[PDB]
Amino acid sequence: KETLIPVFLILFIALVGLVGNGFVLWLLGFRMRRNAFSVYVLSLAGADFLFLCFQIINCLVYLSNFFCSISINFPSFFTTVMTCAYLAGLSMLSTVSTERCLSVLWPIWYRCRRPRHLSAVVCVLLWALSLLLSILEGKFCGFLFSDGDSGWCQTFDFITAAWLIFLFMVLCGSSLALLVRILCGLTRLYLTILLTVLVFLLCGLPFGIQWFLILWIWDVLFCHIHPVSVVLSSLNSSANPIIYFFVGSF
Amino acid sequence: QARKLVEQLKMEANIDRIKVSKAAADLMAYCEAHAKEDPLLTPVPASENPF
Amino acid sequence: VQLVESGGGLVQPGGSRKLSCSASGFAFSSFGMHWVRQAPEKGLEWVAYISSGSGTIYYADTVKGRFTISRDDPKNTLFLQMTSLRSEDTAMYYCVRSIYYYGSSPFDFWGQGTTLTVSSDIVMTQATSSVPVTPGESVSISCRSSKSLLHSNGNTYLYWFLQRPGQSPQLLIYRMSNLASGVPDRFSGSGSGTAFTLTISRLEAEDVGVYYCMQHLEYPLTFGAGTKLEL
Amino acid sequence: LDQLRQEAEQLKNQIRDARKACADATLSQITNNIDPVGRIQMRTRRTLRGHLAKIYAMHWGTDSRLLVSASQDGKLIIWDSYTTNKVHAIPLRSSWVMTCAYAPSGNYVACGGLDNICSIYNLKTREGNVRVSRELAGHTGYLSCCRFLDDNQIVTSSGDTTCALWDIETGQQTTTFTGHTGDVMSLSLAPDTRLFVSGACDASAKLWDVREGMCRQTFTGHESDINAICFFPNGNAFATGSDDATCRLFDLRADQELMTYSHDNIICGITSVSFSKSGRLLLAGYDDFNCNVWDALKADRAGVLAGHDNRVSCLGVTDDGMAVATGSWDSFLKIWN
Amino acid sequence: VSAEDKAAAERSKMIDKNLREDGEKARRTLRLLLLGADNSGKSTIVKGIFETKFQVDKVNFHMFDVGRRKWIQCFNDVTAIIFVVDSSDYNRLQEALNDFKSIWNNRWLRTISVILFLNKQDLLAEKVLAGKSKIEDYFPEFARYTTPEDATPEPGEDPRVTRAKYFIRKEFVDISTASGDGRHICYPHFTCAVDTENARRIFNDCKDIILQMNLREYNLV
Ligand SMILES: CN(C)[C@@H]1CCN(c2cc(-c3ccccc3)nc3ccnn23)C1
Repeated sequence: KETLIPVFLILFIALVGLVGNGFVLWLLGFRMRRNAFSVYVLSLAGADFLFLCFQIINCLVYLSNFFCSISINFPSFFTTVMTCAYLAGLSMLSTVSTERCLSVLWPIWYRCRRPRHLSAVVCVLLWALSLLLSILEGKFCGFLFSDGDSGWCQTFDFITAAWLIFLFMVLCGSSLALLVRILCGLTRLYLTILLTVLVFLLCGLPFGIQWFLILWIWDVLFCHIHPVSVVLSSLNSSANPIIYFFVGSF
Repeated sequence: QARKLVEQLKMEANIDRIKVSKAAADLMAYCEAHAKEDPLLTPVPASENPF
Repeated sequence: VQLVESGGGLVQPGGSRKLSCSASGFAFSSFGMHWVRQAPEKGLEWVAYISSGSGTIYYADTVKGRFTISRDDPKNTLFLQMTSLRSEDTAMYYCVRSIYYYGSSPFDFWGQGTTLTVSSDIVMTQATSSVPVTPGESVSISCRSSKSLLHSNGNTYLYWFLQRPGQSPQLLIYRMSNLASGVPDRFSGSGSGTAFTLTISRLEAEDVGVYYCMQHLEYPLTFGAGTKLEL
Repeated sequence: LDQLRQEAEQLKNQIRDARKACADATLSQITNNIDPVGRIQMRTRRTLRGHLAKIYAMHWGTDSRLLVSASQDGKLIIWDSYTTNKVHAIPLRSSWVMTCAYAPSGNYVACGGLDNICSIYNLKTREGNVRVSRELAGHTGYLSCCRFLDDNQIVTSSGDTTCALWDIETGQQTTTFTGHTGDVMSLSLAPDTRLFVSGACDASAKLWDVREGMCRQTFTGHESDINAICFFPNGNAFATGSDDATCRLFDLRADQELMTYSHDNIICGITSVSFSKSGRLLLAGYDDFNCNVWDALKADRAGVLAGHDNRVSCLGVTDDGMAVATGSWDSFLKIWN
Repeated sequence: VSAEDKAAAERSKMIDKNLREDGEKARRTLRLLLLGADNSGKSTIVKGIFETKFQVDKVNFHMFDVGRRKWIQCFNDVTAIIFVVDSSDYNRLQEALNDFKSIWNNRWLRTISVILFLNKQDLLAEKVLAGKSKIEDYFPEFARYTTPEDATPEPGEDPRVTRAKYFIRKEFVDISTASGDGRHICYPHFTCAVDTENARRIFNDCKDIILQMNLREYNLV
């Protein structure tokens, strides 16, 4: 009963986010053309949309079952789908950073000798791996129709945390290499790179770390750290499209 | 030389001219005669468009 | 243009044989090729089909599972492989070229033939079987079909061929109204659905033989029986 | 030379005075008491994909089903409009093309460009392929337009300030048409094929005779280059579009200008111009990526055609008036109805 | 669909396949347009249309010259324009500068870069060490110009030749940067008739052009 403000902030942020996601979907799906940068933006916008809708639905269940006596129960398939969206949305950012680094480092190869469908190929493959790990965790920890076991849940959670740290390492390394190469050879891109790394760190990793490691290793924690984390993750997902598409179009 | 220009202008300054009113009336009459034969002006139904 | 065929000869029942056809004179890789056979005294029957790019193959139901078709584009050859030969396979075999696009004229060139002796469907009929004619007259020939040959797009798929004594057949009319290249303007053809006629004006010698009509609306391809003109 | 220059000035003055005593009314007031047209909404019915570069020219065939298109990738394609099938694809010796044509009988096509030759391609023949029939050399500048009169005659315009008529079998020029001061950019033939008009970069258009080889009239009202030109279906008027951002209508029997088509928002150029089967609508293509439909008797806009992502370079109307075709620098073609 | 219509569709599909193969082959090569004047030494650099092909470091090039307000629109999607100038005929420098200004401000060429080649520099050295001709009788402002202080590179030549070279470089570059909005750049160079290192400068400059193009799409710059 000391969490109404957190839920209201979540509701407002999500309302702001879905509009931008939908407009981006409409423009890049029907109106505009598609280069190798637009494919990744479209996939990221889809993942963001899904995540924000499920945050909305959990907000609504909470407000209804509290402000009114009537309460409802939603199946756990939903938590698994939220996990899949979160992971895919984080992996598309690392893919974009690597593609930028390659374009600067080897420009003629990127412009002249590259397959024309590598973007779609990579998007599908990353979605597939994300969904595989999401379901495998959903079953072996009890969120699906079964009773869980301890070892399987712990093993899957720890490997997912390792995967997230790997994504951060890739982001940092590629951005470093780009910036070094541009120096040894000018303000707008410094701002772009710093903004990207900082926003990823301080608005994407909190929820993942808290949900997959901390509650295992370390009730004075959960009830005070879960909502702040979900707030910040919603903010990241809603602010991504302005950073990647609208500023691109003036 | 310039004799070419003067010979050309001499051949081009002596022809028969009719007034603007008659030419405008003729074009308008042509437009009114064939009005029921242009599909892009009067649309065709879906049973006779090849496209 | 030329098409020359080889193989042939006596074959014991149950044996095997391979027929080969070699082309010279045209762009072979953009044509689709058929095989058509003729009995010792009967009409013409269709056998198989291979497409440009080798992406489609069709067989008549009488030879499925025993015969196979293939082509070798760089050396310009067409093959047909026998297996489990019977006594109804005594015939003389032909090779035919055909090209498909808007305004085209399929079944243009027919090669000569090789002989081989071994020791539902749209049925369409030619009631007339013999007509005696004299030079300087006009004559009409009819064949009618079982189902209508007028597709929605407006084309009536019907073809007319002529076979002179001791020769290979040639094309006269394609799609019921059009006149082939090299054919004198005295031939003509018209008709409605399920009724077709061919009219010859100022008939001459070197215009006698047997006339066939074919349909090209759906596989298998089906021929008539044959009307012949005698002096 | 002073005497000759004075005579020339006097003659121009006499022409200008005689073409004023023959103007008593205006097309604007002769056509005031008629009902207008309405709003012409047209929708895309086909999109024809397959080119990988800019599109410069297109031409319809007389059967109203087939068309040919020229591209900077170095290829010509014959399309089937009803089904969007491809009938042929002809490789080119040069990739710098600026014109193409389709013969009235349907047996030949032509193309030419920045290499100073007009090539004729034989379409239907034995052997199954499409091969070159004749190459015509003799121009000293790039080719801009070519049109077929028959199966053995063709008219070409070039950037060396001249036009020529050819005999294909012999391969030689028959008549040379001279008189322009700058490059010639377009030409259009009359229905009876005994006259044609040419538009140039000296801001003038001339009307020629084909058999005699002379020049009968010259029309001067624009103030920059003329890029497109076309007859009225009647055979007694033509329309011209310029980089001035205006179109004009001229008459041959009164020898002057009747109407102008301008609007204060347009500041771009005009690339192509065509009429409709009735002579009531005028189609024009612009550099601002879209196309406009004008009323040819009241100087009013009747509609727009907005579907292209780059410059609109070519335009065309079918003989039976069922469709219009546009091609653009974004490598697509469209059919509207 | 009838039998013949299906056959027609299959033929159309094969035509598309060949078209795509040809396009992918054509994507590798890079195209250049060679402008210049007479007495520019234009035909001896990389030691209707006269074409020319060459490759450096496993990349293909394709160079065109035509022997202009109208046909210049065709060359709207080329990688670069190569402009060549004789830097010894002082009577005809102003023509070259005006020509460069015209080709720099064209409507259809607002995103195409230019590689300059100030050719015939040995004759310039001889004419500036001779003393029988004065650069300042044609451009008055040569009397009051001095070499940039800390940006004077040279391999062991005179100071006077350096002043004469840098003045002409400046004239062209300061036409270039007057009004270009930063969307296309000019790369200047000095060459003679015996220089063999001329196919490498084009390669480096083209690599830079493509780097800028890649940056603009990804919104980095
Ligand atoms: C996000 N993952 C899926 C959550 C994080 C917390 N968590 C968890 C699970 C279990 C458990 C062990 C065996 C069988 C069923 C459940 N026990 C504990 C004790 C403290 N946390 N916890 C799972």
